[PDB]
Amino acid sequence: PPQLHNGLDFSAKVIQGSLDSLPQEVRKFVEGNAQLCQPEYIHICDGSEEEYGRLLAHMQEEGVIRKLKKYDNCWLALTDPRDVARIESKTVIITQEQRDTVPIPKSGQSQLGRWMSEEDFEKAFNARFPGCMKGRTMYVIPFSMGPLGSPLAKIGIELTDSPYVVASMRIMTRMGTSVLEALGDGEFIKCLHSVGCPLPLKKPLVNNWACNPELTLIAHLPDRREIISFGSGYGGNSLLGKKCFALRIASRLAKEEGWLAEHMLILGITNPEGKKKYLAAAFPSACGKTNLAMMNPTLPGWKVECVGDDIAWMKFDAQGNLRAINPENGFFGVAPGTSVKTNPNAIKTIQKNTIFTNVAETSDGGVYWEGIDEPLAPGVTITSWKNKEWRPQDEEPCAHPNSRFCTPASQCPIIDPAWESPEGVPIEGIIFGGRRPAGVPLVYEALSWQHGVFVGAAMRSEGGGIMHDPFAMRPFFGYNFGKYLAHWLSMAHRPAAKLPKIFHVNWFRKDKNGKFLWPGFGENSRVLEWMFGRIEGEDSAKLTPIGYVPKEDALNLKGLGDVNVEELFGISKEFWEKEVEEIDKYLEDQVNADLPYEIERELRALKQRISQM
Ligand SMILES: Nc1nc2c(ncn2[C@@H]2O[C@H](COP(=O)(O)OP(=O)(O)OP(=O)(O)O)[C@@H](O)[C@H]2O)c(=O)[nH]1
Ligand SMILES: O=C(O)C(=O)CS(=O)(=O)O
Ligand SMILES: [Mn+2]
Ligand SMILES: [Mn+2]
Ligand code: NA
Repeated sequence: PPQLHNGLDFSAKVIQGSLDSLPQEVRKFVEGNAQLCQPEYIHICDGSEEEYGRLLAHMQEEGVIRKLKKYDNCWLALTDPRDVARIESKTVIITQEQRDTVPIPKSGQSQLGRWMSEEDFEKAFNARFPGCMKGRTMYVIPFSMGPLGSPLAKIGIELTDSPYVVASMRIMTRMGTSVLEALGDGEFIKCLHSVGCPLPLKKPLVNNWACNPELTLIAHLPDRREIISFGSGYGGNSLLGKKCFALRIASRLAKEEGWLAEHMLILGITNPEGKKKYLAAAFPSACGKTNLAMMNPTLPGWKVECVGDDIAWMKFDAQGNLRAINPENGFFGVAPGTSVKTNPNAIKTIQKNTIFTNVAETSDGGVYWEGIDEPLAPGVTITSWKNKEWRPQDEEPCAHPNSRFCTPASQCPIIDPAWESPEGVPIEGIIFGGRRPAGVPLVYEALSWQHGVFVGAAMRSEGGGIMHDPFAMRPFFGYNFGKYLAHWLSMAHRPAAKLPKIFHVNWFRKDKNGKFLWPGFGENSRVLEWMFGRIEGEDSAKLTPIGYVPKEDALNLKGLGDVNVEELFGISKEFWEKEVEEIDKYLEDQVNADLPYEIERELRALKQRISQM
């Protein structure tokens, strides 16, 4: 016998599946962490519908989720108000050298990542994980990021003590036995998560939502291929496939292996002639990726189909096409502001088999939030996400501003037919953008690849003041941002690369009274039409210091005669002088010695073009 007692064999505690079925290295990961965390039960997830039903029943019976009786198999979770978002301040990457993770900021305060030494992390880990799952179930989630068996896909194993995480990972990833079978004895990303509330509880449970805010820590150890997250049950902190794996770990793998992992939606757009192109777009959180990805275009004869709304993995193929896959299996979308007006296709997707977090509940068992733009019958009342009765005049919102739906992608009425194609879809344009209330026009086109990478690098967006969010990746870089820029720039030297056209948009320009100048949403189809024609080489552009913009009369504005074209499309020398001044200060402070020469040159070129105004 291979042990003197019972070794580290946790077979007696298995209530779903079999440890003997697991690949050897998967079993080692499970049993080592069972020894450390001391769960009462081990559940090896199979991904089946039967399992899912029982899981939802268990949570319902425990009071963790409530059934939304108005819809088909939809559910509501309300969280502790201390645990409502992905939390940057508690998110770290561990490497031997700090500079490999983040450039060293001249000011002593980096905006581009948060490094922790190996030594500090081991102390943090030992103060958190030993015994952390006592009295709970450790679920073993075998999951694939990307279509099962795609050459671009990567497998992880997430251990969690949260059945909410299991349910949500079933929606947001491909998970279950088929993944273990595809994995065999291959490599996998090791993902460990605990809510950090072992039984018996040391502190009061709030809203039946286990979390440990004081000890919350979301850590990434790329040199060990591990993600280790403690204390939050929410979104990007707990669903470890999404941001932690498919952006932070994957972006570093991508840099080493020649591909890209990005905070980008992917859509397919077809014109009235039946010609189709795929585009990717990087906008920061809260800047409308999900609305664009699922757009219902207002222009007649156009169609938009959704490949993904949040994450893109992209790699040049043998023919030079930049191919993109969506590594996710669902949409984890912001609920407030979602309406028939702003996202009709989301409304259709989320009425069955969807989990809602921190939205309001109507007395007939439906969902509600700010911006839903659907009146309720007189007499129908609303319970806020704080589990209190609520009325529209109340000071606070009925839904948390970061409340979410979690919905299967296959349910989207406009899901693209190649959304699971293993080879990915060929990207012909990349769009950058965010919230700029002044100075930045509706749409411009970069002059070259290098200018385009600079445009991504210089991105800024209003969220508690205008802040830099390069490539929409500020919270997500897996490694030094200067080296990420060098990696993007290097794509130009790939022989026979078919480099996408790069554009920058601004849906959010305001006039002097604070009013949006552009109606947006489905009307953004008019901007996509312009991009499409530009990729086709149409002579529809005017050169400006910032890049190309639409010629007068180039955009279809039929139906929008009240648009202030002068102000929306205006470029001010003084605004742009200040903009280059600010970008210079930011790059010098935050990137400094790690800034590639080509980014410095593009900054100088932009400065020089502005000088000629
Ligand atoms: N004015 C205007 N607002 C828009 C447009 N598109 C989206 N929005 C606003 O963008 C917000 C919704 O975007 P989110 O779903 O939070 O953004 P996201 O990029 O999907 O964010 P994550 O899922 O967190 O990555 C709401 O405030 C919308 O009103 C548009 O065309 N015009
Ligand atoms: O913050 C984002 O960009 C999100 O998509 C939500 S979360 O997955 O980070 O929670
Ligand atoms: Mn989104
Ligand atoms: Mn996102
Ligand atoms: Na709750």
